[PDB]
Amino acid sequence: RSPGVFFDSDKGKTHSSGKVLYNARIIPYRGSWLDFEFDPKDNLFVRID
Amino acid sequence: ARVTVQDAVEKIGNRFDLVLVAARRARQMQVGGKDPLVPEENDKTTVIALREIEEGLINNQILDVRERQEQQEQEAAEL
Amino acid sequence: SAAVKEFFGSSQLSQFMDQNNPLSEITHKRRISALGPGGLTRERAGFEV
Amino acid sequence: EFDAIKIALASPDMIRSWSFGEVKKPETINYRTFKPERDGLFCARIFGPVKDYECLCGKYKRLKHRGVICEKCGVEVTQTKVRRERMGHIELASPTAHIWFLKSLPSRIGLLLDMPLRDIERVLYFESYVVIEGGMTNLERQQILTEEQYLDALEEFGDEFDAKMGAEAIQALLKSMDLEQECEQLREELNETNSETKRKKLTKRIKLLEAFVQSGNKPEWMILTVLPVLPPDLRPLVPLDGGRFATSDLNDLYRRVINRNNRLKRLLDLAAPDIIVRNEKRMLQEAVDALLDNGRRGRAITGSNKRPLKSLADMIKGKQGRFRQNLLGKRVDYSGRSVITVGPYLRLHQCGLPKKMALELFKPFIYGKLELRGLATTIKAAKKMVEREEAVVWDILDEVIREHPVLLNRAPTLHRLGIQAFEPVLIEGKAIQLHPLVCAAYNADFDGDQMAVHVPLTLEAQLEARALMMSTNNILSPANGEPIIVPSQDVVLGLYYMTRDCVNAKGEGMVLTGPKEAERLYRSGLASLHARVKVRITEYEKDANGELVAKTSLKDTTVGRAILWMIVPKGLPYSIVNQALGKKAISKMLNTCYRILGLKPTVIFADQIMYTGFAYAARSGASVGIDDMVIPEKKHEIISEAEAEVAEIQEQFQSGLVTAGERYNKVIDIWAAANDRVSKAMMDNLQTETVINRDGQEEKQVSFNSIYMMADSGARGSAAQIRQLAGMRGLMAKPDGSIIETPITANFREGLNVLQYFISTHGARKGLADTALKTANSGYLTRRLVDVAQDLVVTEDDCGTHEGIMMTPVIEGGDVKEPLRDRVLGRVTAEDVLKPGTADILVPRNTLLHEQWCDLLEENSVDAVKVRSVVSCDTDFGVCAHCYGRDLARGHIINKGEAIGVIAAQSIGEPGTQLTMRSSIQVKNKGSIKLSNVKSVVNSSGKLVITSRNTELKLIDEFGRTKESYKVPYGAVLAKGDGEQVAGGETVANWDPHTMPVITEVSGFVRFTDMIDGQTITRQTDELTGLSSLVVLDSAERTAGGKDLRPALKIVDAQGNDVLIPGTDMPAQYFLPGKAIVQLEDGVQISSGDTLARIPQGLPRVADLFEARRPKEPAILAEISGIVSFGKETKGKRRLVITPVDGSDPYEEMIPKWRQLNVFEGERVERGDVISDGPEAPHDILRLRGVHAVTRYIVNEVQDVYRLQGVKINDKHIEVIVRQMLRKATIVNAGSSDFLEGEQVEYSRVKIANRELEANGKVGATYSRDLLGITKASLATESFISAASFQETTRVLTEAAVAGKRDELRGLKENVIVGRLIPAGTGYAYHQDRMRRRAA
Amino acid sequence: KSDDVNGRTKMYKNIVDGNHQMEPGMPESFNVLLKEIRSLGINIELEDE
DNA sequence: CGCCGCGTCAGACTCGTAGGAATCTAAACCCTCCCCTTAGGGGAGGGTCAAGGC
DNA sequence: GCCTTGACCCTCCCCTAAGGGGAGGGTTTAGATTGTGTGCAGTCTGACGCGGCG
Ligand SMILES: [Mg+2]
Ligand SMILES: [Zn+2]
Ligand SMILES: [Zn+2]
Repeated sequence: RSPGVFFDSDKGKTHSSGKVLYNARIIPYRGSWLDFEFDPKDNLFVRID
Repeated sequence: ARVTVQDAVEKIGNRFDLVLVAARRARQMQVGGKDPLVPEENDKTTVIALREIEEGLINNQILDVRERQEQQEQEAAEL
Repeated sequence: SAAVKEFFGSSQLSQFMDQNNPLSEITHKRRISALGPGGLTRERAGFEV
Repeated sequence: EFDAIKIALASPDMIRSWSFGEVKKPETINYRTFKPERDGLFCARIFGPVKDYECLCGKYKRLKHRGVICEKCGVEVTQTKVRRERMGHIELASPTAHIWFLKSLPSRIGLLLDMPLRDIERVLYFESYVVIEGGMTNLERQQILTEEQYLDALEEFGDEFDAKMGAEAIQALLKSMDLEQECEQLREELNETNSETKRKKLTKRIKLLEAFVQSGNKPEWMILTVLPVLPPDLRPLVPLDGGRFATSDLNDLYRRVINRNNRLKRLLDLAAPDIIVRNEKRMLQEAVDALLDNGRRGRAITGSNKRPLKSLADMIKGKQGRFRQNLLGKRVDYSGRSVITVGPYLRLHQCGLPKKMALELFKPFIYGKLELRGLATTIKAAKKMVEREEAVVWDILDEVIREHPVLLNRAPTLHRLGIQAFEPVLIEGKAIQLHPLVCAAYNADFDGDQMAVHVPLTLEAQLEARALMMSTNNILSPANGEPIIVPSQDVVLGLYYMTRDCVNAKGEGMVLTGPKEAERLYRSGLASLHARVKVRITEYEKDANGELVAKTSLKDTTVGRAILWMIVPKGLPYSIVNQALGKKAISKMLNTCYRILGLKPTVIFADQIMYTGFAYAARSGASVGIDDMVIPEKKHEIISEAEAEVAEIQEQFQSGLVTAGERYNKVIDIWAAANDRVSKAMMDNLQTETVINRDGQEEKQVSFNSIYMMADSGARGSAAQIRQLAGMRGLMAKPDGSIIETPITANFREGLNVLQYFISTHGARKGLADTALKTANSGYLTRRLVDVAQDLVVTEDDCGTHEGIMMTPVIEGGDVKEPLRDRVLGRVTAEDVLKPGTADILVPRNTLLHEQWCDLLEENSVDAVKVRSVVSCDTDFGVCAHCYGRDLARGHIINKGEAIGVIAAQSIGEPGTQLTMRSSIQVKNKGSIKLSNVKSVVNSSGKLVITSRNTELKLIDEFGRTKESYKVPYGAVLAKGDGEQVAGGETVANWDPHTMPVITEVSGFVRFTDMIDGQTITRQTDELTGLSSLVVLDSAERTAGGKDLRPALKIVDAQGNDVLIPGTDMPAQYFLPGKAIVQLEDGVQISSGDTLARIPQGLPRVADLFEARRPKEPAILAEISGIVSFGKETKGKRRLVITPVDGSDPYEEMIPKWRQLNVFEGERVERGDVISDGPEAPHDILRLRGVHAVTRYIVNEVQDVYRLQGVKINDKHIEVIVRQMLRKATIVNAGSSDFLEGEQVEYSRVKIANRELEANGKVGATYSRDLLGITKASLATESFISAASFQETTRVLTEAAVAGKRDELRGLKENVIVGRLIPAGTGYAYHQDRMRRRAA
Repeated sequence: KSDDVNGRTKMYKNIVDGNHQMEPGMPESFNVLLKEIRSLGINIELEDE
């Protein structure tokens, strides 16, 4: 996988309601990963490594 | 020789009991001094035992009465 | 010396050269692998990769 | 030797009694002279001498001095083998918790103390104090203190109380607790409780404390104070070839434990500051944890690779643990392996074995026969003869292999025909020669496959190879009674080419004296194999007796059919060959020979069929060329016409007549239609295009095209593949699964271009990745099935039960998927089968339904036969031979001692690699009609209105059997009077798919009740309807009032009188749910049947069905029968109250109303009918409908997956697994029994207990049978050895240790683990006389 | 054939003497298993009655 | 007390040959104990060779 | 032929005088120094136990 920021989702594979939950992932060449994501209640969550 | 064992399974009505009777008789012939009750046509003792079972000459009851006869005979034949 | 020795002799991507015929050799040299250090694992690689 | 295995907790004294000394140093061996160091982990004084019969110092060096312990070195002079048996111990300087009884969930220390694992872990890590005893103090027992709370209460309340940290604190708590007093306190607390969560909490803790009381275990033994040390030869430190040493990770872990323990002892001697001692105690704890289970608590300790060290728990668990790698399967001696080739000359019972392989595999046999025949004076002379390979050792080898079978095995051994026994024929190659007819059993092709050879050594093994495993015993499948040693490829092509007929073939129309004349004419070149001819054929038939009576007649046959008749055994009819013989006809011919004549004619017949088919496929010269792929001459214009259609649809999309969705679907449809047109044109130009002259006149006959002959004979190839060769390849799918809208208009005879080839690889790789990734899933499912069913064996001959399942043909919609004959063949009846002419016994009660009884059932009109099943067998710990029925591999009733569970699991799991890992009624045929579960009224327009949701339509023939079965939604209006003839295509039922109508109770006039207008209604006018409608909307749409209060549409007479029901005085009103559209006003009359309101609406599947997984949102079923009412709404959980008439009334559920309900407040329900809709959960089916309903559901839902792929499995095998899933029962009322309530016991145990309790007049327990998946059912067995060897070895060994379990070795796995005869098969007699010479 | 250490040499000698009979004992890996479960704190034992 | 999202745990193919992993790191004192050095000496323990004596 | 008898003979182990050589073990060492240090991960899916809200 190339380094950079990648925007993805899970397509209804969570929360049993078919709601698509999006996420962003900053992947460096060397360093820590930085993930943002949406919960089923549309709050933005950061997650490091 | 022996291709299909089906004719011996009809006499000894089980395939699982057939193996036990035939192995008992085959061990009698192999390491005991027992001679086959059928003409040994270059067969091994397993196949000879199967050929005796398929002719009605050997089953569990015949083997039992034979060993009881030999046991009472040799326990009685000493002073 | 140990770092480069470990890479060149012990990496998953440092592979015993396939030397059956000329085609084996140039197929081995033109090979891409998703596996390796920093890549995928063949056990958890899904259907879509 | 022994009869059980017991497991328990080890006390410190038990651990010190195993040991032969204390390990005091981490020294392994001296670095200079590699003798073991004293008091170390390798120590000859503790663990035994390193040389056999020799001390370490060398002072006592021979067996003359045995058993004497040297006074210089301390080593006992004995065998060095004792270093595999002698354990040691480490006396731990601090008590250390065992990590299994702490951290394997649920925690035994936590459950026994009733402390959270969070508090126990805080005390263990010296972060918190715990009060062992409160004393004259306000502190309660087990109260956790932080350090400041401790220093407060210590100076404040003196040393009256006692509080500690560490595992010494946990040990003092486990020692200070009284188990019997706490059992009584918890039991009287259960008799004070109604909350079922707390009741489950309490029954868990109570049975833990009771297991501790009944066992000899003490709680405080879950804290280690002595540590056993494994014998050093099981953790060896051995010199490698280059002088380097190889060691186990256990030596690293043991050395760390010793080092931290010795440093702890040192620190306690120095009286170190307590921050240093607490750190050393934490380090000793984590070292002991890493030794026992590395990676449970914290990060795994890695040594010198950054690879985690293999702990003691990793030695025994997993695919590479002791159980699965060394005990459940092994590497064996007298075993070889080679590439297999074909021998087409072989007989069915023999293989070809290389002489070089046989000379090694049979080597002690050759040594024995060389010494016996005097050709060698010594076994070493014989060894040198076999090394030199003298000419006489080949004669010795030819006589040692003579009647000696060998087992041939191809991996994967998916079923038992993956091991078969053969008599070896010594060949000169290096490749094993396999008989062709057995390859389908092995799933073997000759493109590089290898097979393993195993030599049976003992006379019993030789006779089992000959009598059970020989390939001439294996001609029928055990999964289904079909032949598995069956012709294929070349044989069926040769037999098909031989039995076909040409129109004007050479020698047509002569009259032959018999089949020998036909062979003479064919071989001398005077007649063609296909010349239709007249042959005098004499065929024999079996009369009422076993006699074989002949009839001779002139048959109209071909020359090749007469030639083929010469190898057919005598009891078979000539019609068996007077046709072109494809794969199906040859398989049925072999099955017919088997059922009529038996096994000995059938194996000879199969060999003759193979030889003849090979010979005449050779004679045919049947090649494949490029001119055989005949492309239809009109394919180009079919493609041009579909291109014109797709162009006009594209122009319609440009002109806005269609949106992209219907545009794409139209393109897909006109390309699928054009593909079907090309396929039909190709097959029509391929299948008959032999035009041939009969006396000058042209005539069409079936084609002798080679591609067509291979496809039509069933030799190789389908019509779907001829389509890709000569038609077009058609539409391809994206990796998404969505169809690419431009198909491959090419075939493989033409080329594909680059783009067509790329989009074909899209799906080629998807299929190959499925094949590569689904073998693991199918192997895992088969392993779970074997391990749930391994202990099931036919143990009894008849249990005398009268229960059974009612077998009917499988009819889904208007197709008969499974007839009665193959659902009921080989099964024992459970009741007397009667004719439609009543009370006359057609088939008596205990009949095994062989083929003649099935033909008798077929010539009568029998549509349902009640048969005996294994789920309804009354036999404890096994199955009777009558509830099982036939052994499908033999054809007779199953024998006692057959491991039917392994057969069932292999029969289900073998086809798993053929599965994939990733409105109105139109009656088809004529017949009477009958409907079931109908709520029916008469409409105003001469109708039948079925206002029910459980009704189903069934179409009966003049025979009397149901041929089609549909079922119709609520309020489906019938276009038919029910009970008389219909026609084909005749519509019987019409309804609305997208909306749900409300159908009235009786005729009358509209009246309103509780529908306060403006608050329950939006009166909206549809501009082109003329009369406005009234909507009852959502609850958040309107204010307080009618939002939850229900509009009730009453029906009364015009004089105001409420109309009363016929038979009951129930008030006739209709309560309607929200989201309803009503078109009615008050005053207009409505008869019964007017619709007032409209409320608008592979392999993983089999694995989910056997694991009994509840689906994502299931159907909702009615627990008790009664009338529907509603309680607290407006929470999100709609509260349904089913009200019985004669029972305890209130029963509520919490149905979340975001799923549409399918019940009304006025209509009753039966227990278990669908209230809401969705995939049914099998636990609900079992609870509400029963055991027979859940087995019917599971066999139908599994055979739907298997029949869809054309896989034929008997449902004996699914019923075996279902029976093994219904093995537990939860006690609902104990009575005068030894069980609690809500306790899950074995069903056989509670059944035997009730047998004894109702034998002594007392009342037995009442239970509810549980359904467990194949993993939870195989982990809940009464045998801890089989459960620990299956999976979750830590949980199983932990619960078995704290419960003090005992394993009596009654199943197959436990006798395999321990190296015994299995209790099945030829070891069944041995176990029977082992148990009757123990019970006597 | 695999693990019974005393029984496999007896079996070899029995084959060489023309006596195709086995005297099977306990597999050695079951004894390894018993010693490895006892090296945990667990008293696993054969009930020799 | 009951239910919902979150933390956690446990499972997931057998043949030939290659085939591991590769970093990092006191010195000056003292002691006892064991073996070593000639050119053989001495003894214990165990065998061997011709004599005969019956 | 069975049995002693006196003389020989073998290897093996320990000893020599004045330390040499080395292995393997202890002990202190006084400018001042005061919180480690790595990754790695594209598994999914059940299933169980629990804080936390209602
Ligand atoms: Mg192959
Ligand atoms: Zn010694
Ligand atoms: Zn039964």
